[PDB]
Amino acid sequence: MLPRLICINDYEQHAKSVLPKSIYDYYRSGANDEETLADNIAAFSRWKLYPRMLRNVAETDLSTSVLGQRVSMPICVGATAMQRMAHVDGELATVRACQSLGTGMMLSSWATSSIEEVAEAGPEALRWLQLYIYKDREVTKKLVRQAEKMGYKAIFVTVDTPYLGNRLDDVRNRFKLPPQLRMKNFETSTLSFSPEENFGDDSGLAAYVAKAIDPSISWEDIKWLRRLTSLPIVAKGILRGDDAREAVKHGLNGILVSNHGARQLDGVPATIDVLPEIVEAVEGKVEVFLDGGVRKGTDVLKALALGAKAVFVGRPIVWGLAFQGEKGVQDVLEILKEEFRLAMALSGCQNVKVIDKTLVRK
Amino acid sequence: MLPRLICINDYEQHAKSVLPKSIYDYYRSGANDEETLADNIAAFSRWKLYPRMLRNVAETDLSTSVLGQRVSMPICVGATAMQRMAHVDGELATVRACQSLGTGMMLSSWATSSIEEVAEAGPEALRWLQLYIYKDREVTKKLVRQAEKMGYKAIFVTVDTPYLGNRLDDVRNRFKLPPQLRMKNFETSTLSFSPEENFGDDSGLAAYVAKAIDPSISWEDIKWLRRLTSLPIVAKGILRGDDAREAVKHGLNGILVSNHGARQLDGVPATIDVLPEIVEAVEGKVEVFLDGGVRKGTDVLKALALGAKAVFVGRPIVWGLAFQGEKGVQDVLEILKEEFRLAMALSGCQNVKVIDKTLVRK
Amino acid sequence: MLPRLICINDYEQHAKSVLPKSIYDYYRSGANDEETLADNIAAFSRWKLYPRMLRNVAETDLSTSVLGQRVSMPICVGATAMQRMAHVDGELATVRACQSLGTGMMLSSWATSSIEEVAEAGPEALRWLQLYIYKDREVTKKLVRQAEKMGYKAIFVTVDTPYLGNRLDDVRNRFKLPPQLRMKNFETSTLSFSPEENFGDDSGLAAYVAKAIDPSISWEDIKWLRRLTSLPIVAKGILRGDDAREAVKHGLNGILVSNHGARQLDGVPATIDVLPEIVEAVEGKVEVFLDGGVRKGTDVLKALALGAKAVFVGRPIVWGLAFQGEKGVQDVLEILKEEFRLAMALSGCQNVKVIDKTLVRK
Amino acid sequence: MLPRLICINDYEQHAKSVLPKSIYDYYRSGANDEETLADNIAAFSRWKLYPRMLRNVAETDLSTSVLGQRVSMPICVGATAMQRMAHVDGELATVRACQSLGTGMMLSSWATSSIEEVAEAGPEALRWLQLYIYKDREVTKKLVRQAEKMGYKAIFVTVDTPYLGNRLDDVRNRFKLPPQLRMKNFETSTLSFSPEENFGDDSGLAAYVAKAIDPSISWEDIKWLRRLTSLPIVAKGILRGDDAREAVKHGLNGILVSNHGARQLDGVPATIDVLPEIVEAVEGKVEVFLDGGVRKGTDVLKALALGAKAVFVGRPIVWGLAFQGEKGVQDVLEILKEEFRLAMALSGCQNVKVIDKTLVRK
Ligand SMILES: Cc1cc2nc3c(=O)[nH]c(=O)nc-3n(C[C@H](O)[C@H](O)[C@H](O)COP(=O)(O)O)c2cc1C
Ligand SMILES: Cc1cc2nc3c(=O)[nH]c(=O)nc-3n(C[C@H](O)[C@H](O)[C@H](O)COP(=O)(O)O)c2cc1C
Ligand SMILES: Cc1cc2nc3c(=O)[nH]c(=O)nc-3n(C[C@H](O)[C@H](O)[C@H](O)COP(=O)(O)O)c2cc1C
Ligand SMILES: Cc1cc2nc3c(=O)[nH]c(=O)nc-3n(C[C@H](O)[C@H](O)[C@H](O)COP(=O)(O)O)c2cc1C
Repeated sequence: MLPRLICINDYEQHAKSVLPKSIYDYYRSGANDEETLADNIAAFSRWKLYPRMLRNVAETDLSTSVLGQRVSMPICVGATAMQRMAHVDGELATVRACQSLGTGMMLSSWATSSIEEVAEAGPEALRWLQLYIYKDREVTKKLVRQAEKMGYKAIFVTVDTPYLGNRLDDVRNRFKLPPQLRMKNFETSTLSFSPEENFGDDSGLAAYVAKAIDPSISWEDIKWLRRLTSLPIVAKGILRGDDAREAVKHGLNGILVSNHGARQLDGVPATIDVLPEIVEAVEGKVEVFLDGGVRKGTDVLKALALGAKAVFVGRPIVWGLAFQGEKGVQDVLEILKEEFRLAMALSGCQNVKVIDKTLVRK
Repeated sequence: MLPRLICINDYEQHAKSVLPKSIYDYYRSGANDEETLADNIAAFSRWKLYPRMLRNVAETDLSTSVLGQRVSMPICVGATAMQRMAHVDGELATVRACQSLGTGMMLSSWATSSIEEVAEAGPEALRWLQLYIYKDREVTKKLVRQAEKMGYKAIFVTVDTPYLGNRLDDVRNRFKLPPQLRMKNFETSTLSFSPEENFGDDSGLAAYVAKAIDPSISWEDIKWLRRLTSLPIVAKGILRGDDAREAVKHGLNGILVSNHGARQLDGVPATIDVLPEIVEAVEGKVEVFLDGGVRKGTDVLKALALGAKAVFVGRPIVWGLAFQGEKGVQDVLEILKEEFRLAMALSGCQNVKVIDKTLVRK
Repeated sequence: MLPRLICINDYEQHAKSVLPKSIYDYYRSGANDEETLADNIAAFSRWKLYPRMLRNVAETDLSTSVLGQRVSMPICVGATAMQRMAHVDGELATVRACQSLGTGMMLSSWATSSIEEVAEAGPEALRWLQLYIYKDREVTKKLVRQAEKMGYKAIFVTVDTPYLGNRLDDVRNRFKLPPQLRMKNFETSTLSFSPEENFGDDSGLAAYVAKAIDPSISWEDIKWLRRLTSLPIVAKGILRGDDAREAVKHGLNGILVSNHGARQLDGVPATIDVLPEIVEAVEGKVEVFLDGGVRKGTDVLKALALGAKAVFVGRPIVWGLAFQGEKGVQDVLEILKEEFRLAMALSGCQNVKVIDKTLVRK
Repeated sequence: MLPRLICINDYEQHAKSVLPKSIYDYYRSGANDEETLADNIAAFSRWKLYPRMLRNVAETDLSTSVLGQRVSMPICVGATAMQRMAHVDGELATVRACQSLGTGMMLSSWATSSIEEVAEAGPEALRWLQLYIYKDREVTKKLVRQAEKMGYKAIFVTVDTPYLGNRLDDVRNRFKLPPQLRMKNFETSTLSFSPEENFGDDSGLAAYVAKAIDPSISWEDIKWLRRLTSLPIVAKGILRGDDAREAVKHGLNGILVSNHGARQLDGVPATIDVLPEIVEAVEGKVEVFLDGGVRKGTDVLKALALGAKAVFVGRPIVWGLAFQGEKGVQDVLEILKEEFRLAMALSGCQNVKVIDKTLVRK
């Protein structure tokens, strides 16, 4: 009769009921037959928890740090493009909620709000820029320079998207932005993903990527980026230990173990399953983060037990927006925070420093 | 047309048909997505039986002992709170059925009948008290002293509930006691869980626990309890071998391998799967019991084969109450007894002493 | 519109459509939650075939022998009680079909036709008696002596039924014989399972067994039987290697690896899964047979690859009867024969002697 | 409203909607309970991809070679009988599409178009003949000689069909050719599979095979074929390493790891699962190919990672025909090509030579 939403799945169900089909499908979809999409969630269930009893959990402290900046909890907002499709306030709502929670927001290069607009809305929020390497390196450099100028604290360079994955619903729906919206970090019709522009007869976004994003990028482009900015840089989308070691060798400052929300290559493993290999490979030299399939407090606990410093959430944030903008994002983050606090307490962990590998077994 | 209930699942189906939704949901629920709830049952199915033929099973003897007290069968009633929601006679019905069967009843601290009332109803019944450590240690001590005075033979201290688990239906339903009922071991409105008292806008019971139950408890509180009473004490809710060894070191007299009916931390293993680790860890120094998912005679057989002295049943007892009070509990216990007798006979076991590890393989 | 039944599953579907519910349920059921019933079939699917190509399979020879008697195929009829419930001609139809096919029939002690009647109907058929050890050993001896006199060639002594398993539908349905039928090997109202006799308020057959069948039997009773008859004796219902070795030590002549069609102890392994252990344990000293879940030619092939001499089929035969008596049983046996011939041919096997362990992998 | 078919599964769904039931069922079916049919697809999903990032995939080159002949992609058309049932133009449509794509077509001996007709329609297409060994070796020789004369570049001799598998729908439907069609490589009523000819009361095709195809063939017949033609010969239908080694010893030039689209012996492994054993067994001495269950670009990638030179597709081609003849086949091949290109790019592979075993893990 009146929404009573008490877990992240409830927010998704609500979002499906209120969003236009093409928009819900864009946000929900994975690549191809969505094998990895299912596995990102199923894999968490296979990792079992071995809680310690009688540890004194009256005072739980969820605080930690990400690349040297304190956060209230090891749960941060990951980059999700074009948030104004979910709610009129989009990324401005999201950053305000992050400011309230004391956690960080990773801003998409494909945001429907500019780097500057987001900084103005959340001046005291911890903010990072997710970067795509455009064919036009002057565009790419401008994004980085604006992030520096506007008080962003890291670059998350996405390394798994030389081309866009094939999301079948987006092809069926001929996905494009609603008429009033643009990718607001760009000036030209092409780069702003104008829905009045020719992006072919399939997914508009796949065509956008083919036109705008450089499929040639290599470790040499990582060298270029490392020279361009002194900001911390995290490689986002690494799934192999050898690639993780290469990122460390290139002077990067973190790895975000990610399969892009299962939206790129289908049939890759779940992120929680590859996380241990990556943690082992980097030998403590950089922080390792995870995204993909985080929906519950126990997911966060499992990721930290396997050596992630923090996790990022994608889709849950857009479901929060779809419910009630800033307040909805606040709600989703508070649910995750409280579920994580309870999971910590019930497993005997007073703080994030005592979350150890003995807590989990596959 | 007329109930013909011949197995425990039939009693649950009947209970669902007659109980108010909020009450059925409270009794049925597990925590969060109920992964462990499903696994407590599924795990029993993965343990396969290797029966011996031609052993002479004309005389089966199901009798055993629990902490030195003889019982008619290795199947005992576990603590389930607030039984008068299922049937007007609640815990008084349950204890009378246990008296008839010759098995033991573990009484919840959160019973809708007092320690004294239950003793008066079942004077010759084997009875134990399940204890929660209240913030108020005077309350806690009074519970123990009353159990001693009223002829209870052990304390089962619950160690997995510093806070209540998150049972989604109880949040949705805003679970609370029916207006005529109270937790009858307590005098004050707060501690008696009065449904006229302010227990917030979510699960009333979760708020009750946050107000009443001490999240700080540690092994030091176990030391306090061990000094307080000379009764046998069993640690209820242990899932790790290291914790089991610590319980032995603290002078406790048993371990009840339990995930709290899958109602606390979701994603812990099934109790039948962790039982072998715990049996190995305690090296025969104390009795080890199991609860969680026992529905059939073969479940009992599997638990004993893996080294449990006895098992406890939770939900089946409340379904018995929902059917027909004392008679219904009697029925459920008799079904379990007869199923266990048949399973013993068909596997070549004349008595519980010959139920060996070679009977099972995972 | 008109039955077109081309595989064993089709015969079952037809049987369900024409038989009274209580009769279909009696024949179909397994014990308790029917975990083993499902597994008897599922386990065959997990054993994969590794066919050899280009072996010359123009001439396939399915013939073999069972306990020294030639059969046309390694597929024989297992004991299924009370066949006249499925078709007026019951066991007489079955034995005539076996005579036509050139395979053997194992006659139930609980047949609705006498040992003599079956011999008269199928004088040239290979016939064996399945024996239950009655409390009354004079009854038991009479069965054996009649089998000897009437040209039966072996005794299959059932060793897994000290009591009947708990088949839930039979309890719900209060299973008993139709009014015109009896267990025709017995004279008295009790032993003939008269439906006019008091067999309690649950399954009539469970009560019959409790009254008639001896739960005390042991290896000493096997010694008695071995002394009583010089006929070959097969132990039916062995699931453990140690028991198989004991059967060999007692001078028995075969083992039928059987979980009684999953009708006795639920949660035992599938017969195809325990067959290798039993074959290994007996070291070629006696023939090993399998029943349980055989529905297709590839099931037969898998069993022989893992070292069974022959398989027995239970339920498929009664579905044949339900369709069209003798002709229906003939049809089912011919389908199994042809499926087995094709499976042999496609796997490169010209005869049963070349069916080797390399053909299968789990 | 109007077909929008964007993946191979969409083409199948369309085909089911437009084809007569008997024709769709013939094309779709596997043998018996279709366990292998399901597994051919499911097995691909169990092999997980481990993509390399930042490799420079701006220029992807899909080209390779098959038995010394260049192809545009490692995706070729496998033999599927009687294609004119799907579309009036049948095999002529298929060969024209292959010519356009720059890939090869394997022509069925049971084609509804002659060897010569197909050569005339696709003179510049890479074409191979799939050969069945007929009882009549003069027929068999004529097929080979015509393939030689008409510019076919290899013989794929099918070695897994001494008899036809039992496809239940074909039995139910009494499958036969539509009245206007014939197997056009043959002159006589029997060998042309005339639907006016007596092929029994079950599957017409099973009876055709029993009459026409030689179940006696052995390695001696492979010796005969190797002497008959200097064309490259591939053994099609090998599932064992020992058989693969024998094919190499007989001077054959390739192995097509195939379970005949799961249409012959049911319960054999998926082809992707046996491929590694076969690749290892032949020690690089001949090319190894795969068919069975290829539906997506990632399937192609997985097969090449495990050492296949190329894959063949069966059913997808007939669904293309059912949609729109030549254009439909073109569409299906272009979808597979583009999916494969994207999978290569997202996994860091610029060309087929760098697709390595480290890309996959089961
Ligand atoms: C709707 C949507 C949009 C996304 N947009 C971007 C993006 O612009 N840049 C990027 O690097 N990753 C993007 N991602 C990937 C996310 O940063 C993140 O890896 C993913 O959402 C994590 O999985 P989850 O949705 O299961 O939490 C997107 C994911 C989704 C679901
Ligand atoms: C409705 C319900 C109420 C319970 N109340 C208590 C309680 O008051 N104290 C306690 O220590 N455990 C309690 N438990 C946990 C049980 O003692 C026991 O661990 C659990 O019921 C065993 O699993 P089963 O229900 O599958 O048999 C409760 C469980 C249920 C289902
Ligand atoms: C309806 C039915 C009746 C049976 N009756 C007997 C019996 O009288 N004696 C016996 O030893 N086994 C009996 N069995 C067990 C069978 O001999 C055999 O072990 C079983 O049917 C094999 O499994 P299947 O039905 O999957 O082929 C019976 C099984 C069924 C299904
Ligand atoms: C409808 C159909 C007809 C076929 N006809 C032949 C044939 O005539 N000769 C042959 O060697 N294989 C034949 N096959 C097997 C295919 O060559 C190939 O092994 C199989 O289709 C591959 O699996 P897929 O359909 O999953 O791609 C046929 C398969 C199908 C589905």
